[PDB]
Amino acid sequence: APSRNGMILKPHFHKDWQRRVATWFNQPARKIRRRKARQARARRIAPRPAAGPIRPIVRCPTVRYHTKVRAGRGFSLEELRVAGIHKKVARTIGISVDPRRRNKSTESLQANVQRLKEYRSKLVLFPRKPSAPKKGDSSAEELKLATQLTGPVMPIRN
Amino acid sequence: KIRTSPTFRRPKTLRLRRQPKYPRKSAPRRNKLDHYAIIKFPLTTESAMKKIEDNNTLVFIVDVKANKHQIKQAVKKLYDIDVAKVNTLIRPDGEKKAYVRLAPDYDALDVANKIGII
Amino acid sequence: SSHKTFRIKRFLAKKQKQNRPIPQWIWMKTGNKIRYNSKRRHWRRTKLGL
Amino acid sequence: AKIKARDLRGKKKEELLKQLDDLKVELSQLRVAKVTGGAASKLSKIRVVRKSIARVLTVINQTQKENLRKFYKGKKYKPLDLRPKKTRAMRRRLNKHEESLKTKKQQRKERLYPLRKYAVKA
Amino acid sequence: GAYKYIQELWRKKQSDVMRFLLRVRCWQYRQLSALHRAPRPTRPDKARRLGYKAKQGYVIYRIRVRRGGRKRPVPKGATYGKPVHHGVNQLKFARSLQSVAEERAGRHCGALRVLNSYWVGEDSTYKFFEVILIDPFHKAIRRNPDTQWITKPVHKHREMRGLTSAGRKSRGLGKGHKFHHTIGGSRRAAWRRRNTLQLHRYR
Amino acid sequence: TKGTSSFGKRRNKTHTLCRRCGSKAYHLQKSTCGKCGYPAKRKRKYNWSAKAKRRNTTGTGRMRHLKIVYRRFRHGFREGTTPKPK
RNA sequence: CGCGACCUCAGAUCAGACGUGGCGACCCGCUGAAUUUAAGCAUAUUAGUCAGCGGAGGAAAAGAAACUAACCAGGAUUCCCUCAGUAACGGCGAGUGAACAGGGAAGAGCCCAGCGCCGAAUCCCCGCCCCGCGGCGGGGCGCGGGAAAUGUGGCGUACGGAAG
Repeated sequence: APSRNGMILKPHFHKDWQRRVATWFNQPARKIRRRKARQARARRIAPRPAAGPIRPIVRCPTVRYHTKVRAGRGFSLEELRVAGIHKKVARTIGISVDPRRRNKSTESLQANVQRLKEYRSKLVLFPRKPSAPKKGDSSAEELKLATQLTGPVMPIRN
Repeated sequence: KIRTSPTFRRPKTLRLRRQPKYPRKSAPRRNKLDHYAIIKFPLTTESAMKKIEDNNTLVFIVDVKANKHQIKQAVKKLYDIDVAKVNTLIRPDGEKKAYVRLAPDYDALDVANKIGII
Repeated sequence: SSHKTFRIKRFLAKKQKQNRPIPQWIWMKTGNKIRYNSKRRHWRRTKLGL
Repeated sequence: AKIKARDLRGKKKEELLKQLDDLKVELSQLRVAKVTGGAASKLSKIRVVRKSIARVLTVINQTQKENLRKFYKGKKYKPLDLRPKKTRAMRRRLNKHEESLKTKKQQRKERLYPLRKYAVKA
Repeated sequence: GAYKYIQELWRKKQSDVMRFLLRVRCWQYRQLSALHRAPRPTRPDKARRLGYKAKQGYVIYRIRVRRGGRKRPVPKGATYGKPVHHGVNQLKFARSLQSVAEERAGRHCGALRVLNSYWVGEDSTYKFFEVILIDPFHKAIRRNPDTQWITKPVHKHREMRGLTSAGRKSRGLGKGHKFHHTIGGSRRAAWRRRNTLQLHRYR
Repeated sequence: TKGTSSFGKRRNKTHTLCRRCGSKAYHLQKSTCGKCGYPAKRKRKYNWSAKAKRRNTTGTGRMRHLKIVYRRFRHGFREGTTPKPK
C-alpha cells in the first residue's frame, strides 16, 4: 500500500527469481582464468601480434555514432584487391577478411587500402623452413627484431 | 508345382551354423565348484557321530549348488570309497548338509578315523 | 510357513546369523566404540518385514 | 612351505596343477581340524594355505592369458577378453588413422595457403 | 542432368503425370506397415540435396505419421483448471509431422543416426516421409572425413533434440527481428538470461 | 468391526521382494515393483521425491566397477603395460 | 514346363559390428499445471514455471545472414556491461517487457546437392605374404567378391565458378 508522495514503482520479483540468482564470486577467478589463457595463447602465437589480426577502419552506423570510427570484422574483398592481396593468403599473414562488407565510399575504401599498405611494410615474414629463406620472406637482421605487439595492432584513433 | 493347400506357408529356407572368426571369451572358465570346494567339512556333532557309528554314513557340509550326483562323485574321488545313496537338506543356517550313506563294504567309523575326526 | 521358497529361506538364513551378540574381544580394541549389538532382532517385537 | 610367485612362473603347466591339488588337500585337512575342536597352531595356518591357493591359481591364470594374447597378437579378430578395455565411449571413438584423414580439398588449403610465422613492427 | 528435370517435374504435383504417381504410390504405402525399410530413395533427386550419397551404410526408412493435429489427453475432455486450459480438440502439437516421422525412424533404428527426411505422399488419414538414416560404424562413413561428423558421440539422436532440418523449424530460430525470443542457444536459453538477476559482487 | 477385528484377517501378502531393487514392493497380482518397476526396462525414479532419489543412486551401493574407473582415469586408462621389475 | 536376369519383400545360433540401461548440476527437444497476484474473479499474472516424457555432452545448443539498418552505414554465433524497467504488451487494471547501435570477452571459418567435366578416375570386404599398433592401421598380391550410371570420386558453392 502507498503511504504518501512515493514513486509508483514495479519490482520484477513476481516469478521464482531466487532459483535464478547469478552471483559474481567467479569474477576475480574468471579475470585470472581469461588472463592465464590470454598469456598461454600469446606465448603460443609466438612472434605474432598478441591481440590478433588487423581490423579495418569502420564507420559506426546510425546518425548517433557516424561521427566515430571502430575496428571492423575484417577487410572487404575490393580493399584487398586494390591493395593487391589474395583473400585466401590475407588470413595466413594476419589480415582479417569478411566477404559481407560492401564499399559504398572511395573515402573508407582508399583509407582501408592505405591501411593494408602500412600493414605489409610493418609486417616481418619468417621462412616456413629456418634453413631455407624462400623468395617471399625477409632478411635475418630484420627477423631478430621481431617482438609480440602488446595491444591492438595499428590502433584505430578518432 | 500345384497348390493343394489354399494356405501360403513360409518355405524351409537353408540356415548355416556359427563359423566364428574368433571365440567370444578367450578360454573356458574353469570348474570353480571342484571335488574339494564341493565338500566344505564333516559334522563332528554328537547326533552325526551317532549317524556314523549306528547307520554307517558320513555327515558332510556341502556347497549349496551341488547335486546328490556331484557329492557321490566327490566323496568317491576325495576318500577312495563308494556311496550307497546321498540325502541332502539345506539347514536353517543356509548351508547344505549331506547324509552320505556309504556302501556296506566299508566301515564308516574306520574311514571317519581316516578323514581325521575324533 | 512350513512351505518355503529357496529365496525366502535364504533371506531368513541371513537374518538368523546377523541376530547374534558382539564378540567380547571386539571391545578390547584401540578405536573401540561398540557396547552391545544395536541391530539385534527379536521375533515377538520386530517382524523382519515380508 | 612359503610359496612365492617368482619361483612358480618358471614351473610347468603340469607342475603347478599338482601343487594346487596338494594345497587343496592340505586345506581339506585344516577345515576338518577347525570342526574336530582344537589346534590353534593349525587354525592360523588355514589363511596361509587359502592365500597360497590364490598365488598358484594367479600364476596358472596369468600364463594362460600371456599365451592367449601372444597367440592372437598378429591376428585381426581376437576374443573380447583380450581386446583393450578402456571406457565404452573411448572404444566407440574414431581410430588414430581416421581422425588424421583430411579430404583432398582440405589438403590443398594446407598446401597452397600454409599458416605463416609473422611479426609486425610498432 | 536428369535431376533438374526430376526437380521441376516434382514441382508440378497438380499435373496428370504426378497426380497418378502421388496417388498410386500413396495406395502402395498404406498397404505397407507404419514403419518399414525402403530399398532405395523414392526420390533419388531430393535425397541428393539432403545428403544421401548412394554408398553402403546409407539407409532410407519409409515411415507414415497419422494425419491431423493433437487433442489433449485428458479423461472425458475435463482439464480441471481455468477456462484458458479447458481447450482439448482444436490444439496443435509444437513440432511438424515430418519431425514426428524422423523421431520414430531414429528411435526404432537407435544404432543408426538420422540425417534428414522428405515428403513422398499425403492422404486424408496419413502423411508419408522417407527418412535418410546413416551408419556411424560402417567404414564407408567412418573413414570419409566430410561425413564422419555423424560418427562422433555429439550427434546421437539429432531427431530427438530438433537438430535434423525438419526438427529445427519447430524451435523458432534464425537471425533478425522475427527470431528475438530464441536469441542465445534457444527459446529456453533466451528465457534464462532475461529471468536471471546478475547480482554483481560490488553493485 | 472396521479396526481391531478386521486386522486379524490380514494373512495373504500383496508385495514380495523385488529382484532388481531388493525392496518389498513387488506386487504379485499387477506383477510390477511399486519402487523400481521391474518388468519396465527403465528404473522408476520421479523428480518430486529428491529424498527417494538419494536413497537409491550412485552414492548408495559399492560402485564395484565405477570405483576403479575413477582410479583408472587419473593415469589415463592405461592397458597392457606393467612397471619395470626389480 | 524349364533356365539365367533383375525388382521386391522374406528366413537364418549366417561373417562382422552396432543400439538398449544408468547418472542427470549444467544443456537440447517436447508436454505442461494450480497454489498465488489482481485485496472478489473468469482474460491476464503465477508461467512456458513445477511435475511428466525423451535425447545428450564435457560442455550443450547457437553459428558464418533469405541479418541489422535507413548511417558518411555495420557484418556468423555465444557471453558480459549498457540500451532499459525503455519501445511495446495489458479487465491499458494487477503486472509484463525485448531489440538495434555502442564498449568489451573470444574471434575462424567452411562443405555439399544442383549445374558441368574427365573411360567410376570412387568405395566396403575376403585370401596369402610383409611391417606393425592394447585407437585394426601401412605396403603389396590376386579374370577374388560386392556397392555404385536410380550416380561414387576429383575440380567447384553465391566471397562467384569452370574451361581455353
